[PDB]
Amino acid sequence: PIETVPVKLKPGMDGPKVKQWPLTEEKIKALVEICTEMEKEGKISKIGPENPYNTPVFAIKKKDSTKWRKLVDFRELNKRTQDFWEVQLGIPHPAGLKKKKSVTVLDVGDAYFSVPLDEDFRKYTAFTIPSINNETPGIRYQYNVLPQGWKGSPAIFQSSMTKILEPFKKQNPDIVIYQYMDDLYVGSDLEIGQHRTKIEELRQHLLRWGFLWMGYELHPDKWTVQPIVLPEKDSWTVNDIQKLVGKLNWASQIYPGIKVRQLSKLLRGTKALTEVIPLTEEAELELAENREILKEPVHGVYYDPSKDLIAEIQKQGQGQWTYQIYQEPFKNLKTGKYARMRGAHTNDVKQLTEAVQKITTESIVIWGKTPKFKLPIQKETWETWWTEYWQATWIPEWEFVNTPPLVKLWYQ
Amino acid sequence: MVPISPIETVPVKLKPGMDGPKVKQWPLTEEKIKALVEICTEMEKEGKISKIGPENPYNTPVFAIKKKDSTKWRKLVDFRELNKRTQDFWEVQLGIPHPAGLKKNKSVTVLDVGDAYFSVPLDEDFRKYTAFTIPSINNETPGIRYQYNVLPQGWKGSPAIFQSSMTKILEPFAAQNPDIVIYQYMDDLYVGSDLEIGQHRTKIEELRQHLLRWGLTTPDKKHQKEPPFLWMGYELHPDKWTVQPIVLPEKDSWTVNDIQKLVGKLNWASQIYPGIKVRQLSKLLRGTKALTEVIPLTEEAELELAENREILKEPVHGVYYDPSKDLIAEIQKQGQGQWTYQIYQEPFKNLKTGKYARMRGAHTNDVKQLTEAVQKITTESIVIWGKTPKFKLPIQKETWETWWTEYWQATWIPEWEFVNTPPLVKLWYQLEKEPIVGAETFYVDGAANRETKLGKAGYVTNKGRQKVVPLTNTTNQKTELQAIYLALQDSGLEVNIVTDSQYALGIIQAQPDKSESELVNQIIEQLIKKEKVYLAWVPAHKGIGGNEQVDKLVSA
Ligand SMILES: Cc1cc(C#N)cc(C)c1Oc1nc(NC2CCN(Cc3ccc(S(N)(=O)=O)cc3)CC2)nc2ccsc12
Ligand SMILES: [Mg+2]
Repeated sequence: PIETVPVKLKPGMDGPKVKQWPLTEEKIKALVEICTEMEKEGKISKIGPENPYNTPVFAIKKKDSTKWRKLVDFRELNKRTQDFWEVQLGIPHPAGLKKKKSVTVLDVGDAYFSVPLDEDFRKYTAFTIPSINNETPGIRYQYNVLPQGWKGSPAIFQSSMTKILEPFKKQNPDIVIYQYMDDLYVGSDLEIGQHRTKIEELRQHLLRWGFLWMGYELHPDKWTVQPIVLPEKDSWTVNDIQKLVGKLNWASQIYPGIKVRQLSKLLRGTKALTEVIPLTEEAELELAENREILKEPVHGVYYDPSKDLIAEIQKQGQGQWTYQIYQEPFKNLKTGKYARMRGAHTNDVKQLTEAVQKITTESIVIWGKTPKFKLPIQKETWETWWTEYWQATWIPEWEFVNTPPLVKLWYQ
Repeated sequence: MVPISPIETVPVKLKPGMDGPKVKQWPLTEEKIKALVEICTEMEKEGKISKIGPENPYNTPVFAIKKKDSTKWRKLVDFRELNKRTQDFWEVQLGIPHPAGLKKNKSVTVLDVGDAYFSVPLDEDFRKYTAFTIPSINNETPGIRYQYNVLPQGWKGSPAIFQSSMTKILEPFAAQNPDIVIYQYMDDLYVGSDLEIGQHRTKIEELRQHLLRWGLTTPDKKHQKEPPFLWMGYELHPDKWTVQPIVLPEKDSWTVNDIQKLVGKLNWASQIYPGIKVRQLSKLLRGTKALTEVIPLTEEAELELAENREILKEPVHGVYYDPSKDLIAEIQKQGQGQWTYQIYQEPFKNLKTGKYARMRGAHTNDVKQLTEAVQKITTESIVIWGKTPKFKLPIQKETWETWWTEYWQATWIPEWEFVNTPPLVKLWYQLEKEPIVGAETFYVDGAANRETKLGKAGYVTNKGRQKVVPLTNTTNQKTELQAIYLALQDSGLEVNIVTDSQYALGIIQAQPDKSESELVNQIIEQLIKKEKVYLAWVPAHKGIGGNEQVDKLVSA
């Protein structure tokens, strides 16, 4: 690939100028080693002071890998980079991917380093390996090839990728292969024995076209919107009924037809919270009718690709996390719950960080893009620690929730 | 002739779509012109500038200035216009090392790189934009026109390009001499090591031999400064560091300007003088732009000042960093949202100290502030030392475990241990998860008229206790909090409370222990006195008994 594809920023926009955040000594040392080898290989070059741009960099470890990896946070550059209709008008997101029995994620970002980056665009990929205590000026580099994590790379590389894969595709017409940023998502309906074979047959096929050896295994089998469920009880206290009426009142914003009149009737008077109330027949019927309504899908839920996906997350305690993805309020496109997050039984922020990556992975499989997160955490705590648990090569956007939502109870 | 390597040129551009400057040269006296001609003739002989013909259309004004006793003229080329039109550069880092992150170098030499500076060539394609004109005597001949071949002092790119050029030249020497440290500050190159003075002098000679490859002569700095080095507001001694003298002035009359300089001195001092406090002195600046407005000091600002004077009566010093020892950070609560900390490796030998002040907020609690202080110190430590310290915190392990397991937000603090240094951070109340058997149930409500601002707040209970209080100059939100307050006031030590106020729930669920609202504060004080409180929420206007009744009592 000698010819470079011309790339520009969006009209009227300059390059990114994002501060490098401070890094631990071990991460700095790892980045120095990685970047020295990349410079020897010609992938990056030292830059001079006439380049004022910057994108932050840090170091991670992929899931169960002891080797440090460089992660550039290209979020600002990506939003400033021209929109891409690379080879066509767009790849309609494969709706069948989320239906496959198993989906394997392969890191193919290494392929990007074989394509040269437009010489006039390189300056915008500048990044700094910082020094400790400001004791030396940072080490300043820019990219000479397509960088991992940049919006342009999959777009510019897509012609090369579609050709690399065609013989495999022609042979396995029932396997879905979808690319998002540095990752390939390979789904089929076989048993892991055959699927692993295919996956190993694909990376071998990739190795003969010029890898990593890692893989993530997903089962989008039952990704849906979790029903609202109401308690089934033989004796209701005043408190139980108050909680039920509150939950139903909330559900009524989602579902037409929810009624609470007959259940409220049970609370006639000023009763002790722990007093047992017998259900009348009218209230039993009303609750049964609400129960039936909640079994149906929500009305008028549809994905609109011109709108952001929103993800909200609630800490439920005891390592459990609930979440909803939507574009408009009360129109959930997907809901879910996680428990016993791996390797963080004593660390809230690690658990939250892993939930954010799992949800982002689900969002890429279902819609082909990442959601904007509403995180139940103070900004200063999140910003101090999330990079310490990040293991993905993309990074989504996020905002912070400082007022406790009443709805955590309803997803409880 | 000994061949020398050229210094790599930095390519420079004007900002997009902008042209170079075209600023008219001012008239000058015959005296200043003679002075400028002499100066520029000498600069021209040294290669710094070159005469140019009349084709160049750019121009920057030049001036001639004096000094009090120094009885010679100075040249001044005013590049402000060109600076506005020059591209941005990766600037010399605004950040400087913090002394507590430095490590011992027993031997230090200061080289003068003033002369090396003029070997840095200016990008040939950019020189045209630096044209200037010496007006001629009596304006009877064409003015003498020059441009720069070297980095003009006062031009926007000169510091970044000079620094980058030196760094690139020094880099191989630094990497092949890992036992020395090199730090540049304008015309000063500081070269340090921990070697015996003989081996150190040799490295300095080797460095001079290295720089000669570019034709650079670097002699020692004139009038070698004895220790300590006066650097960036510090005193750096071979084995210790402090700030330069902190002298708080005595005054009968303090203006808004006087208090600003006081906080700045105090803020500078707080990186080594433990326990400095600036809240009560900062509260005297809240909202004011007139800097001579004499603001009388509160008895609490006087106390604070007097307390800082006591802390500042004697110099204290910090130690430098030892990578072989642990890094420990200890925090104390000072009150009124203020926190102090020490970072050290050995007991009683601080690397540095610091402080942290509560963020502006309607409500807050001590555990949240302590967490924020931890995150600040964490980030400062990564900056200075490249690692997180072990923390010593005035909060019991069991208190922290209760907090984070029950708090609605994710929260984390890194490896830490309890230090029993009052006052301790604690949880002042915890609400129940389930309704209390045998505790009276208060249904509370309040409401207010948006126009008249008249309201009511009250409750009804399962024992037939009831209260409605008429209120003036109030709001719905305020009456809703007032209702909860009345129920707390009038109940036993265990109480179930039912509200429909989403506003009140949102406040109380945030677990504040202090507020800017006296009413919230009064509710917190009531909560602290209870043994058990269950707070339950119901939707308004849904016919829920108890709630419906009290809603009527307070809605007119
Ligand atoms: C070399 C240097 C000097 C100054 C000044 N002004 C500032 C900085 C940032 C410097 O840069 C670095 N300084 C160090 N350590 C320090 C440790 C403490 N001392 C003070 C001292 C020692 C000995 C004598 S003495 N007996 O020779 O008179 C006098 C004064 C200076 C060196 N480490 C690094 C690492 C990367 S840069 C850098
Ligand atoms: Mg009401």
